[PDB]
This record gives sequence, C-alpha cells and structure tokens, in this order.
Amino acid sequence: RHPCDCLGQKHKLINNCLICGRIVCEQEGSGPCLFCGTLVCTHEEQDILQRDPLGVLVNPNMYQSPPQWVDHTGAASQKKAFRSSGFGLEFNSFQHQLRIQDQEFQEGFDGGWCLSVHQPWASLLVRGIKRVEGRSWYTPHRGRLWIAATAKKPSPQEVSELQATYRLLRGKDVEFPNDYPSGCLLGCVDLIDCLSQKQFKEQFPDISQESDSPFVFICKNPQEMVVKFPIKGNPKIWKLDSKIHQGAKKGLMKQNKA
Amino acid sequence: HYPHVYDSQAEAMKTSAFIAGAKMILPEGIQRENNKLYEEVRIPYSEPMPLSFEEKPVYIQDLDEIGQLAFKGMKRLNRIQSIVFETAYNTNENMLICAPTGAGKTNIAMLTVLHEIRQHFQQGVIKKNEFKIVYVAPMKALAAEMTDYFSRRLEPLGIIVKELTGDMQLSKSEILRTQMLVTTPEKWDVVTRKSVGDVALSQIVRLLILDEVHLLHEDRGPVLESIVARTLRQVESTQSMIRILGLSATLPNYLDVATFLHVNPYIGLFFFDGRFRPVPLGQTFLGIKCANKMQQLNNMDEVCYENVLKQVKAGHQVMVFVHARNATVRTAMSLIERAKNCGHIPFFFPTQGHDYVLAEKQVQRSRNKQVRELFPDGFSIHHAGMLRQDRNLVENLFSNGHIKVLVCTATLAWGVNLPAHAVIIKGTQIYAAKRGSFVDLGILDVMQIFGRAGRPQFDKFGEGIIITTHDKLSHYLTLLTQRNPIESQFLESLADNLNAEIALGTVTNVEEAVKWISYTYLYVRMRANPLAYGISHKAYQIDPTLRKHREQLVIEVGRKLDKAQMIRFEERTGYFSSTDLGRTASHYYIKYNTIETFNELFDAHKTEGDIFAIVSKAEEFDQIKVREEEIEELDTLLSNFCELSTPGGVENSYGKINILLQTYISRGEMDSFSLISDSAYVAQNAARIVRALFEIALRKRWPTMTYRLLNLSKVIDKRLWGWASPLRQFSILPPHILTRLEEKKLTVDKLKDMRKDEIGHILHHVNIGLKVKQCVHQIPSVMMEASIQPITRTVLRVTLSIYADFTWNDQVHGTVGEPWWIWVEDPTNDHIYHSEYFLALKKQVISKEAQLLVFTIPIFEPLPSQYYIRAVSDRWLGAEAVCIINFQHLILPERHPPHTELLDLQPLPITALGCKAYEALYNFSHFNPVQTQIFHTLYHTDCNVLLGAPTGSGKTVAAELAIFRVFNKYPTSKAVYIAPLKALVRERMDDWKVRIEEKLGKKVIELTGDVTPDMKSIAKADLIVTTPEKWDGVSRSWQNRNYVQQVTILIIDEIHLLGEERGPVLEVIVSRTNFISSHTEKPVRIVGLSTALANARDLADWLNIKQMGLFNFRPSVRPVPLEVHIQGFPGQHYCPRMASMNKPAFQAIRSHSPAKPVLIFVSSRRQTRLTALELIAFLATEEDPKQWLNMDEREMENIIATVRDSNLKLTLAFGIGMHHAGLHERDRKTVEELFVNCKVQVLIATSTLAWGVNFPAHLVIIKGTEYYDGKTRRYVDFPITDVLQMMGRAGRPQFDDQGKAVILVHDIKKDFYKKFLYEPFPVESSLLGVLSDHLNAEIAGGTITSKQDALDYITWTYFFRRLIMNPSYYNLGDVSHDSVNKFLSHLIEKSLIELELSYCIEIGEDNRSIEPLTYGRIASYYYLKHQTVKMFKDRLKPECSTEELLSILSDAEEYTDLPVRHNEDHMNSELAKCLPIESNPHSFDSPHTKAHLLLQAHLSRAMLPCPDYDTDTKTVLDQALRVCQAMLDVAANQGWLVTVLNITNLIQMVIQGRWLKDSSLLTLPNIENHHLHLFKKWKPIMKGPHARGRTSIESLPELIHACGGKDHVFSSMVESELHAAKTKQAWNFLSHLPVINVGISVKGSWDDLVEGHNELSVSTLTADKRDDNKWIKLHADQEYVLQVSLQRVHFGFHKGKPESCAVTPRFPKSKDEGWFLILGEVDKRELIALKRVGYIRNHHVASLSFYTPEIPGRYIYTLYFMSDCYLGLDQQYDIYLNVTQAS
Ligand SMILES: [Zn+2]
Ligand SMILES: [Zn+2]
Repeated sequence: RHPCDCLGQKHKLINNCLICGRIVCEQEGSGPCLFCGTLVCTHEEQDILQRDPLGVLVNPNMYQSPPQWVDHTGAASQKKAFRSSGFGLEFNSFQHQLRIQDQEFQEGFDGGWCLSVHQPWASLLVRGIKRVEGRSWYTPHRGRLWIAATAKKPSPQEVSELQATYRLLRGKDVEFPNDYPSGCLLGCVDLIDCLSQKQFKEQFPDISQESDSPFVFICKNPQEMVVKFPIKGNPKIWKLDSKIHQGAKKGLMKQNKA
Repeated sequence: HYPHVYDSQAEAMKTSAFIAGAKMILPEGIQRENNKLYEEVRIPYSEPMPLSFEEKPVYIQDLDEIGQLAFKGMKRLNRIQSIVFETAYNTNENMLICAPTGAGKTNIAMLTVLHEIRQHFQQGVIKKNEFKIVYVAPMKALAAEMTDYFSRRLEPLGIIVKELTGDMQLSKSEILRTQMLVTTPEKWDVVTRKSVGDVALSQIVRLLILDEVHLLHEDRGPVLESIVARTLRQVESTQSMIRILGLSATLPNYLDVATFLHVNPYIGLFFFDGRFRPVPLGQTFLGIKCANKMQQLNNMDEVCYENVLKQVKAGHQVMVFVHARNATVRTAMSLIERAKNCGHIPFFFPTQGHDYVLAEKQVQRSRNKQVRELFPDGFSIHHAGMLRQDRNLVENLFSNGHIKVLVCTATLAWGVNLPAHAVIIKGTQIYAAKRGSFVDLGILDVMQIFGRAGRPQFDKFGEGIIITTHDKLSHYLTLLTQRNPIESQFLESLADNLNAEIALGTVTNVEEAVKWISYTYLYVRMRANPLAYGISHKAYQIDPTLRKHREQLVIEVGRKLDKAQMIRFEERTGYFSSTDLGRTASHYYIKYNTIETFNELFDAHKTEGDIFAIVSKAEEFDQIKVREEEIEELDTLLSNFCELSTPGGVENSYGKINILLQTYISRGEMDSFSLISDSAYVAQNAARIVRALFEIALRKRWPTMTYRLLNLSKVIDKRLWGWASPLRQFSILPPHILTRLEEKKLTVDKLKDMRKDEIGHILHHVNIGLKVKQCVHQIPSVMMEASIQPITRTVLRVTLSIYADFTWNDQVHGTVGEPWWIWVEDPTNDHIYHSEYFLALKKQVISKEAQLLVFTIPIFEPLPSQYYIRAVSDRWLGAEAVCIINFQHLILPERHPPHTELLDLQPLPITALGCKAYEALYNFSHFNPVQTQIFHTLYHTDCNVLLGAPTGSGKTVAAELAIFRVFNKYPTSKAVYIAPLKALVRERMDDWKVRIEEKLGKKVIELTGDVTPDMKSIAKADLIVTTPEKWDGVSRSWQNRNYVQQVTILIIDEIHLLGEERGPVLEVIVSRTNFISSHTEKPVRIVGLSTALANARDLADWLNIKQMGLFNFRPSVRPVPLEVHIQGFPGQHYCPRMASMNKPAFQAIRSHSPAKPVLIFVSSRRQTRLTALELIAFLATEEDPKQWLNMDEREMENIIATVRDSNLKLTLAFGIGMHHAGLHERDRKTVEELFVNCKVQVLIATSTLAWGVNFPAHLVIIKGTEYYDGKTRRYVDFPITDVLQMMGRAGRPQFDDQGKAVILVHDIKKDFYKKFLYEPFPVESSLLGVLSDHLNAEIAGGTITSKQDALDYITWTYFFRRLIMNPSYYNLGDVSHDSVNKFLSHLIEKSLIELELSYCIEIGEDNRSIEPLTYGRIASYYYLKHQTVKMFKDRLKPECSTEELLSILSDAEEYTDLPVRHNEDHMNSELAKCLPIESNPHSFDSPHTKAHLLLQAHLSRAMLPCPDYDTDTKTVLDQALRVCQAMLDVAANQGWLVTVLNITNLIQMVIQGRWLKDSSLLTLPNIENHHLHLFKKWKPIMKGPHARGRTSIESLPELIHACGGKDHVFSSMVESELHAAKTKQAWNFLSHLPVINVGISVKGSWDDLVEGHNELSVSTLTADKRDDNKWIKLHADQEYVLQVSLQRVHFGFHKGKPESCAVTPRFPKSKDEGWFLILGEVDKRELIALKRVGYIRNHHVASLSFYTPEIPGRYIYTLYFMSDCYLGLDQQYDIYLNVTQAS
C-alpha cells in the first residue's frame, strides 16, 4: 500500500495502532501497520475475530515572483544626492591596528582579512591535513581568514618530503588532493590563536614537532568549494575586495547546498 | 423628661386666647393697639439672668499645642464656649447646637473642627490627607464668606480650604491635595450622587457640619434630609466613625430632629432662647387693613413713614427691605417724597462734619447718580445691579454712620455682615420662580433678617418691623414664636431621592429602602403625627413601626419609576436596580415627570426648534403663568429678539418659557423684574436639562441629534448664537471690533490663514489685528488622522493619531487641559460607533506630540462609503474637527478554514512508548485524545508540527515526546526549548529538572545572557530552556562560528504570543532557524505548541508544512468542558464599574459552586485592597459567615501570624487570597499551596501573574479587563489572546466535572468580547516595529551583501506571508506585484536610511551595496538597537567623567520597555533626593529617567519603596552590564584610553554597586564606612616588631598580601566587630579574590630576513633610574609583540583553582573572573591595544601587539592591568621606549 497522511481529516478512519499510536485511514488497512507491523483492526471488524533564477537568500514559495527591488521611490532619490561620500577601504595597510583585539570579537564577524600561503602548505592547510602554520610575523586578527594560493608553481619534489614528514602524524590512509592550483583563493580557514614557539612547546607539546617558527598560527577546520577565484595576490594580511568577498561567500553557500 | 439641665423657656400661660383668631403665648402682657388703618402687636422684651457660678469660661492656655497655635488668643471666650467645651472638644460623638447669634456658632464650628483634627491622629496635625471634612452653606454668599473666614482663621495648620458651589466638577488631584471642602446642600447632593469614582469622599469624611436646618420647614429641606440620610447610611455601612454636628437658630420642636440627627437626649441638646441671647431682639407686628390695593399701598407707605419717623425721633440708623431691584427705586423716591412732604425734613437731615465732606467727595468720585442725590438727605440705595465698588462705598458710609435709612433688596444680608438698629421686612412677596405668583417669603430668610437686628455692643435694644395684610400676618405670627412643629415635605420629592439612592447603589431592595426612609426626618415626623401624613391612629396601633406604610410608599414610588424605565424593579422577589437612564436623570437632578415627558416626546429626528419646545414643556417650569402684565413684554420680545420658530405662540406657559430662553440666548434686555428672575431660573434649568438630554442621546447613539444638543448646550452656557462669530466669546475684543469683523464676512479659518498685517490694514488698526491673531491662535483645534486595520471580516480596529495645533494660554484654556468628545458618526446609518472622551493636557499641547488612540468599530458586509469621525470641544463654541475616512478598495481578511476534527477511539497506554525509563516520568496509564492523536505524528516521523490544542490539553506531553525523540535517535545532538515568558521559563525549567534530569540520564542546563559563558554552557548542554531574546543573542552570529549546527529541534510554546508587541523576536528567530536549516542541509525540526489559532494556515505555511503536522483543534476539545455566560455592566469613567461587577460576583459563586476554589483577577496593582475589603464587608449578611472557611481557624491564625504584611489581615484569616508583587513572593507561594486543595476556596489575581504555577480552579469571573497607567494617560484593553489564555486556567480533571467562567464588562464592548470569546483570534506579525534592529545583525554577520538580497531575505519571515492575506492591516494599497514590491522596497529603504543615520551601515557610491560599520557590528554583538548605538556615538566624547558615563547609560533605548505604575512619579521624585547626582525634574515620568534613578539607587545602596522595583532593578542591571561592555568597545574603537578606563570603572561599580571615589575595601560584603575607623587602626600581625610598611591596610591588594590565604589567624580577630554573623562571607570573598604578578617581554615581529635583535624582557618593577634596560632599543616602524606572563600566587591554604566563578554579592547573574589589560600612551591620551581575558587558574600569557612612530623619540607607554569584576586590584607598569631609526 502507501502510508497516506490524512489522519482522518480527508476521509474516514480505522483503528489506530496500539504499539505506535499511529492513526490509520481507510485508504490502507486490513493488515499490519507500516511503522511496527502488528495487526490492527476496528472494533466492528475485530469483533468477528474475538468471537472466533534562484536567489542567494530565498526559499521555495507559492509566489509568482520574488520581491524585487524598485529604486523609483523618492526617499532613495534624496539619498542619491548626498551619498557621494564613502567607499573608503584601508586594504593592505601596515599602519592598520585594531587596538581592540579581544579574541571573542574576531570569530563572530568575518572582516574579510586574507593571507597568502605557499601552495604546498596552503593545500594541506585548507584540507586540514596540517594543523599549525609557521610565519615570522604576528597577526592579531583571530577571526576567519582566507588563504590565497601563491603565484609560483610548486615543484613536484616538495610534495614528496611534505608527505614523508606527515606520514607519522597522518599516514597514507588520508587521501591527498594532488591537484595543486596556483594564484587562486581556495583557502578559507578560521584562526584560534597565535603565540611564540616556547609557549607552543609549553602548552601544546603533542603536535609542536610538526612545525617550528617564532609565531605559530593554530587553525581549526577549514571550508572547501568547487569553484575557483582568480586573485592577483597581495602582501601578508590584506583586506579582500568587496566584489571577491561577496562572490566567495556566495560560493560558500553554493557548496553548502551540496 | 427634661433633656439635659440647661434648656430654658419651659413655661407658658393663658392670657387672651384670641389673637386674630389664634392663641399666642403672651410673655409679658404686651398690648395690641389694633385700629382702623393698621393692626399691630407690641415689642416683646427679654431680660437675661446674671450668670454667676454655673460655668467658668474657657481660655487659651488650657489647651494642647495645636490649640495654642490655632487659637488667635483673644483670651475672651463667651458663655457658649464655657457651656459646650466639655463635649465639643473632648467627646467625639454627634451633637447639635442652635443659637440666635452666629458668633456663638462659628466659634463652636471651628473648635469642633480642631478637636476632630487633633483626635484623628497624633501626626495628623503634621501630615494632612487622612480626613476630608465638609461644610455646607445655603448659597454662594455664605459659602464664600466661610471659605475666606477659614482661609484666614487657620494659617498654622497649613490646611487649605475651597469653595465649590455649582461651579465645576472638581478634579481628583485637587481633592487629593485639599483636606476640606465647602459647598451647598444642592451642590453637595449632586456631588455625592456623582461621587461614584475610583475613590470617593463619604468614607473619609470623618466630620460633617450642618448649619440652620430650619430650612427643612420651608423648602430645600428634602435635599438636606436626603444628604443626612446618605451620610448616615454610609456611616452605618462602612462601620467607621464620622461625627455629625448640626447647627440652627430656633426649632419649635427639637426632640424630633435630635432623634433624626442620631443624638441622645442627654449629651448635647443645648437650646438657646431669646432670654439667653446677648441682646433683647424684640420686634413689632404691624399689619394693614384696606379693601383695595391702591389704598393698601398708600396706607402701608404711610405706616412705613410713621415708624421711620419714630426711628428718627429715636435717632438710630435703620434699613428697609424690598422684593425686587426694580421696585427698590420706586420705593426710594416714594420715601423721598414722603420725607419731603408734611415738613418732617427738619427732623431728618444728617449732621455735617469733616467726615461728611470726605464721604461727599468719595461719592462724587463714583459714577452712580442716585446715591449722589440720596447723600444730602437720609437715604441710601444698595443693590446687586451696580458693581462692587459702589457697594464698598455704601457699606463703609453705613459703617461710619453718615446715613439714616438704607434699602438693600436682600443681597447684603446673605453677603456682607453690616448690622443695623432696626430692620424692616415690609412683608415683601418674593416672586420665586420655583413657586411663582409672588409666594410669601420663608422663615429662614426673615430669621436671618432678624439676625442682623442686634448690632454688637453699641445698641441695647433690637427692633424689627413686619408689614403685611390680615391672613398673611396671622400666618406669619403662627410660625415665628409658636410651638407649631416643623413639618417636612419628602413624599413630593420621594421619587427623585429613591432614584438617586438606587443610582448610587446604596439602596437595592425593599427592606433597606424602608430602613432609609426610617433614617430620614419624614419617618420621625410620621411617628408623632400619623394623621397629618395620611395614616390613621388605628393603623399606627396595628403597626407601631409603620413598616407596612413604608413598604407601600416604596413599592408605589418604585412602580412609578419603573413605568418610566428609570429603574428595573422586581416585586416577586423585591429588588430594584439602577439603569443608565435613571442614573443620568439622577445625576443632573431631573424630576421623574421630565424624563417621562422625554420618553413620550423625544426621538431621533427632532429639528433644532422642537428641542426648545421639549425643554419648555417640562414640569419644573409648570409653576409659571402668563400674566396680563407679562403679555405685552412677551409679545414685544417675540417681535424683536426672536431667532427661531416657537410653537405655541404666546397663549401658553411653555411658549413664554421658549420665548424667555430665546431672548436670554442673545443677551436680550427686559423690563419686568419678575420675568428677569424667571429668565435666570429657566436659563439654569434648561442648561441642566439640555446637558441631560445630550447625555441621553449620546448613550442612545443618535449622531445628528447629539451634535445638535451639544451645540445647543454650548450656546446656552456661552450666551452666543450658533451662527455668531467664534471670536465673540473673548471679552478683550471690543464689541465694535467684532461688528467690524462680522461686517467683512470673515470666518475663523480665513482670518487664521490671512496674514496679520493685512487684517490690521483692513481694520485700520495693526495692534487690534495682532491681538485678534494671537487670540484666534488660542482657539482650540486638533489635527487628526485615522488608519484602518481590518482585524477580522467584521470587527475592525481603527487608530487615531491626533495633535493640538493651537498656541496654549493658561487662562484661556485652563490649567487642567482641554476636553473633547470623539465619535465615529455615520450619516446614512445614523447611529454612533464607540464615542469616547479625550483630554488634551498641558504637555500634550506644548510638545505637540502625536497622541495615539486605538479603538474597534463594527462594519457590515456592504461596505459603507465613509465614516465621519468627529471631534468636538466640550467647552469652546465652533471648535470641531472632521476626519472623513474613505473605505476605498480595502482588502478584508479571508474567512479562515475550519479546524481539524478530534478523533478518539482508544486511549494510548504509556507502555506504547517502548522505554520504561521514558514512561516512568508519567502517572496516568492512558493518553487523552490530543496525546492519543499526536503520539505518532510526533516523536515517530521526525517532521515539524504545529499544534493548536486549547489550554490544559497537555502540550507539555508533546514537548516531552519531542525531547524523548531527540534524546533517543540523536544522543550526540542537543535539544532547545523556547518559552516567551520568564515565569513560564522558570516553571518549565523547574518541572524539567525535577522530572527528567534526576530520573533520565541526560543533562539539563539554563542559559544566561552572556555569549562567552554560553559557549561553555552550550558545549555540554544537551538541553536548553531559553526566553527568545537570549537565544536570539546566542544565534545572532552563526556564519563565522560552528557550535549551533549540532542542534536539531525548536520547541516553541505559546507561538500565538508572536502576534502581540513584546513577542516579535519569535518571528526573526524562526526565520533565521529556517534559513540556517535550508543553507546547511541539516534540517532542524520545529514544534510549535499554542492555543487555538483561527489563521493557523499561515503559520503552517510559515514553518513549511503541507499536510504533515497541521493540528488545529476547536475549543470544545479540552477534557474539562468550559461554560461561559454573557453579562454587561454599562457605565462611564470606570467609576460605577467596580461596584457594578462586584455585586453579582458572589451571586455567581453561590449559583455555580459555593465553597469551591476559584481564582479571580480584577486588581491592576491597586484594586486588590478595594476588592478585598468590599468582598469581606458584603459577605457578612449571609447564612454561612464562614462558608469559605471549611477548615479550622487555627491554621489560618497561625498563617496570618507568620505573614508579616500589614494588609493581609482579615483576608487570609478569611478565605480571601491573592498572589501579588509582595510578600517576598514566598509566603504567597505558601497560600497558593493552601489554594491547591479546597481550603482557601477563593483568591484574587493581579492579572499580571497569569503565567506561572497555573493552579486549577472551577469558576472564574473576568472582572478586570482594562488597565491605565502613565504610558498613554488613558485606559487600554487587555490583549484578547491574553484574556483567553488567562480565563482558560479554569477546570481540573480530578476535582471538578466542568469549568465555569463569566464576563463582567461594560455593554459597549460586551458584544465585541462575545464575538471574540468564541471565535479564535487571528494572529498577525509585528516585525516592522523592530525590523531595522534585526536587520543590523543580519548585515553585521555578513549574511547580507547588497540591498536586493536584503529585500529577498524577508521572504522567509512570517510578516511576508501575512502581508498578502491581510494587506490593509499593513497599510498596503493593492495586492498587485508592483504595489507589494514597491511597498517592501520603500519600507526596507527607510529602515536602511535609519540604520545609516545610526552610523551602522555604509551604502557606498553605487548605493546598491550595504557594508556594515564597526558601531553597527558592536551593536549587533551586544544585542542592541540602531537608536541606542546612534546616541552612543553621538554623546560619547574623549575625557569624560563618571557622571557622564552614567548619563550616557541612562538614555539607552533598551530601557524604553520599562513600564510605569501610574504612581511612580512620586516615589522616583522623592528618592531623587539624597543622591550624588540628579536628573531632569520634568522627566520623572520618562522610563529612561526611572531606569537612571534605579541604577543610581543600586550603585549607591539605596532603598526602593515599591517591591517590584527590585525586580526591575535586576532587569536594568542585566541590560546595564551588557551595554556597559559595549560602551567600552565603542571607546576602544575611538582611540583614546581615558574614557576606556572610565568605562572600566563604571562596569566595576555596576558589578560592585559602589563608587571609585570611596575606598576600595568597601567592596567587601556587609562593610560600610561608619566602622572603617575600626578598620583604620592597624598593628603588625605579630605583636612587637617595628612597623615596616604604611601601617595601614586600606589597599585591597595590601590586604590580600598581609592576610594571605589564612584569613583566620589575622582577619578573624580584627573583624570580630561583625560578631561572626557573616564573617565567613568576607572570608570566602577574600579567599576567592586572587592576586597576580606579571612579567613583560617585548619581542620583534619582523616580516622576513631581518630578525632584528633578540627578545628584550623589561622589568615590571618601576625602573626609571637611568638604566638602558628600561629603554628598549626598538626599531622604528616595526610591529612588536608584548608577551606578558601573568601568574597567580596562591598562598597554599586553598591550593589554587577552587572554582571558576567570581563572587557577585549584589549582581543577580553569575559572571566569570575576567581581567582587563590595556597598552597605550598618556601624553597624547590614546590607547594602542586592549585585552580582556577569562579565568587565570594558575598562570597565562597574553600577546599584545603595538607599533612605533617613525620619529626616533624616547617616549613612554603604559600597561594597565584592570579588574573586570573587582575593585582596587589594578596595577600600572610603564615601559620607556627609546625607539630608534631602522635601516
Ligand atoms: Zn488517508
Ligand atoms: Zn504499529
């Protein structure tokens, strides 16, 4: 048969199953219930036995058209007059200083900050194969940061030693994405902490031998998508442009669809 | 029996037995020298006996201090004081006094008043308002004179007196601040019958003064006896003591009135006679005898000449009466010509002196010419026609004595005390319009006349002359010095008095009506003489009490009143109830025949002219006959001054009444004095009649008639015609100016728009133009507009926004405000819908704010074209505003589909669950039909479901099933339940933790409002219970964090509460949850449980269910059937309402279920007391006094002993119960437990605790449905869903068979309630009001990029779903795609513009991409709004001080929702004193100011008068902490550090409730400054060694270092002054308080291939002694990281790490041990970096980042380690950077 869902609101009813408490309709009956498979029958019939396009943020709806925007209103007409000011982005400025660097604020809000990592390390950083990153400078941005692939083409011999180094830590069981891009923005990882090597040994001695540097980035689970973002590349700790940041977030939703 | 021993004149004899055919007890054998031309009797004389030793006079020294200060100290008290002082100053019982001298009356009056005041309370002489005494006066003159006398007599007490005499309805505030009142018996009667209110006066009178009750004999006595009976009945019904002191002059019978006054014969029957009067007030008894009136006139003017000639022979100065002002003139020249005749001028001219010349020049100043010619001879004229100035001149020349005879036409006798030697009454026949035909004068008037015959201690003989004819003189002689008993006429006015008593509600049935008759003087008069009142002596014999006759009179008058529909009287059981018509008739003192004539004549189609005929034909004008003299004046007036049609002509009485009214309207001038008096009489009458008729038509809902009646009433009391210019009501405008205006045909609007200079040029006077412009700008007006909100297919809900648009004048408009009547008039249908009263206040007009009103009107299927909403001023003519509301193409909501049928054939046993532990939480062995149906659709199929079962069905079981499903199938996931009420959250959490936490092996934990503590809370929660705001704050950021993706349930209770105002967060929470579920591909189930919803289809579509979980059940589904009864209680101003619904509440209790637990709710935080005492007082007269006391009294007496509340006595001792904001919320929980079983049997709720324990009951009456506070200055209805849920608490499956409830509301909305009490109420979104705020979060988190996606996001919201189905509710025009998308775009653009103006969003040049700002991000993180972050950015400036931080804290808009109690304006104002800072005195009603005062009180340790404040405190405190932290971040974003440190100090005060200006050690629990001297002295811990440090332990870190971890070997003895009561609190406070030392090392952060130098550790110890170690060789323009290792040093007794929770003795919530640490420079006053860290268990390292200027300067930075949740634990470390250039 077929478990019709009417619950007596579309047609008549029969006895409900005692085990499952499931209301059964007359559409399917005279047999075991679907949920638990026990015989169930009404009183009058058991007496005999007894006697023996698609927008980024939109849901499916019964609507002929989504609520598009119309700029004909005069309220926005006034705003267009004095909206000449704005569009000010600091981008990659070494002089930039948050001056409010509380850890809890950064991971709540994505500030668009991006970083450039060499492809042999960037691939393992974004796939989660490697857990700690090593750079000389210290970054107070402890929020979500994007990783841009380096422009230089990595040599095939570096992957051999990189794999050999991580055999004891990870092993050959985990598959490795040998397809290594270059100059893209495939990386998007969240940062939890940065500290010196001595404190890294003091507090995190288990995996400290993976990489050694004056300052250590500790990155948690990253994200992956199936589309590729071309980026020219910028020096370390650079603010991503609005257009790419908007597109990258949209792609993150499209991969979250799958 | 000779009452008392003082009374005199107990003697009589027989002398002649024939005096004009009558017997007159002749005192001293005076002779009657009757002759042909006149008849007279001689002057009686009396000789007082010499009082020697009977009584001694009272003085001032033998008094209390109040007696000393109140007394003015003349040291002389007359014999009256000596006689009366024993009982009038020591005893406190009713008494009466009767004297022929007013000086012997007023002194007794005020001494008795002072006696009552001083016996009322010891502090009562210091603080007033504990009593309200009232004085009565005959009419305005004596009322004003007594008011002035009391104002000037008693200054030191501070008592302020007033004079309200038929002038206006006194305000509640005025009588609240006033302590005593003065009125008139008519005004007192009308104000007592209209005294029905929230608070009345008769229960707090405590003393009532009567004067000259002798009027009872003549007229107006029915009013006095009615008010006396009313106050006596109030006294005997309130079981209190209210003294009654009566006063008169002389009574022929005094025992009858004494029994009527309820005074025993022996105590205070002091009767004063002519012997005991100070002066021998004799009088003549002259008469006249002539056959014709002309000879009568010449004869009695000759007689007047004769006795005034005798007076001039005597030489004293005398005064003569006339009846009319016009006739006094003709009498004046008659006397002048008589004096000139016969040559008796030689005995008449006044003496000449210098004072005579002074008086001559003074009168020469005056305008009056009659007095000019009267001065040379001995004549003077006194009248009320001429202004008061000449009255001063004549009264002072009388006082000095230049004048011999004065005529006064009876105004000064009432008004001004000017005694004269001889007084001539002339026997004038007053043409009293109440009687007509020149009725003879009353005894009270002539007695007051003789009162001035005795001039104080300059004349030894008092004389009085009476002139009249034979029958009149005999009649007068029979009631002046005879024993004829005073007879009252109460049967004629019996119907009106019964109607008034029934309207007041004091008299309800026949027996108490008979008792009230017995209370009146009529009963007492009937006892002595039954024959005179139609009762045979045999009928007296058969019934001594005359109860049968009283019953007969009562039933007859009740029949007469019921035949006129005034009252509803039932005979077969014997009770009469008041109706609206009877109440209206009683309120305005309208005779029953008048309202009968109304009912037989009035209709809804009368013109503007027949109203005059109706008002004229009424019978209070029937005692007016058209005379042959009046006909000429009447026809001339009809010829000239007529303005409208007058049916009846001039040949009838009502025709002449109509003509008189018409000529009085237009300020006409008339000749006949009698007709003038009649005109005034009918003017006042017809004014009150037209007001009553307007009220009647308004109640009958006749728009076209009530408009005409209101205009007519305005015309009559404004003395201006309808078509007259509105400017005519201003006296400043000259009449010729007004004529010039009307000759130009200009109107009010045209000249208001027309500019002033042109009107000045046209009128040729610029000053007049400017004055008329500023005057017309004062004309009341209001601009208003209505918005239509079609809630239902029939019932609508229109909102009116009104605002005054006129300049305010204090004198013109009045201090109180401006009244208005607003009604929804329909021209075609012609019946009013929901008329209403409105008051425009002072600040309402001044601020010109848009006052908003909301009200519901019904509509029909054929849509009316329009409804004329009209607002008319109740006092100003020609001030109306009409707002036509068209009904063009408004879309009405579609008819909702029916509910789902409830199918039940077999209950489901719990064993079907499948898990024994799961089912062990239950008690029943089977499932009720709702659970039987939802057992498998829930918990077995894993799909979102919406259930709308009625209350009490057991949706909690559905929540349990969902939680069991979550626990079973997905143990690794988590479950969260959302409830909209804090009390509901608390009770649900308690139930969950008792039932599932200890039994089932899962985890249950509540969530607080702090994101980072919620991190650890949600790490291992496994079950969460949250009010929606906290969960929304937790889930505000979801994109960049990954903790909430593992929850897969949302159980939302009371989803229908999404409709109202304080539940919009549910919509955004569900929308974001659906968004997350769709964009994560891990579906999250939604289970929405609530009551029945009519529009549940829209909510089902909102949650994305097609046919799976749609469960809507009709109200006839709950296991306990509910029966509701309909009842209406018409009334106004809610004043008769509480009495109206209180009466049948007990009758419902007995009829439905006597002695059964019932919960009631009428108290709006105030009605608790009134309801409790009225209920306990009413139930006494019943068969079972202890019906609600089925248990013993000993447990109740023990409970009331345990209860500390002072008001709860006599209520919990009885069965009356309550659960209010008091009793520290625990003992009332004990009485709730006592109510769980059948002991208490009744309780009253405050209607605010409707959500909570939900204890069952049987019968519920909805007596309180409205509430008024300081939110909008007006009453507003309860939410319909709130009322439904609140009433649905009735019923219990195991103690009752069915649930009972009834409705007690006024009739105008009873139909609306009946419409909505059965039909489910549709639910509508309210997301718009905060639509911006939520959007901020969704743009701060990066979920929104442009404007287009911001628009299309809203599709997920329930508001978008509901907008299409109900467009006209959301002001949307048409359902077309263009219209809806344009409206959505406009609304979202407005919200974005507001956000940008709040400095939160950046729109950019493209204008189509919105970027978040740091301020908006901060607001989103801390759960803030745009309007508060905007003000944060606006009023935050560098270098602010702590009071500025408190001020910026005060105006946070999150405090807007803080409510008011309609009384907080007083306690907040009084607690504003004794505080370090103060707020605006004019903003005490502002919720932000109240929250500021609350924060100051908490932070300065101040006591809060109302208990609820404490609760509010907690809420405020919570919000404060949040915004406080946000404040810091804003300052942290700005750049400067001084304000950051100030905000850190502010949050320290918030968490500690102290100040940084005081000592830090005060943060210790239970420590105050007064004992710090005990803390000031300090010796070394061990005794003997020399002091090393400061020898002081004031510093808290110093205290920690010195005491260490021991806290018992040193601190225990030094803190022994606490006597070990709470020393352990300080012990653990110090032990948990840690001390941390730090070490700082700066390390380079070079980019690459540089590596600079090695790590440079800089000593934390203060190093400035010319060492290069401090001077870090730092390379310029290089990022450098400061590693600070901070470690705690536990002394070893606690071993370190006891817990991770800091001690917060005053903060409600629990907060972790944070630590702030900042790096910045001080010379420039900016910071470089900020850090906050959590718990440092033993040691941690913090990594600051900082830069260096390119200038190679040797400068100084500083690191401050500040306490996040402590005080005084802050340390400073300066780093000296010698930055150098880098190559
Ligand atoms: Zn079916
Ligand atoms: Zn089954």
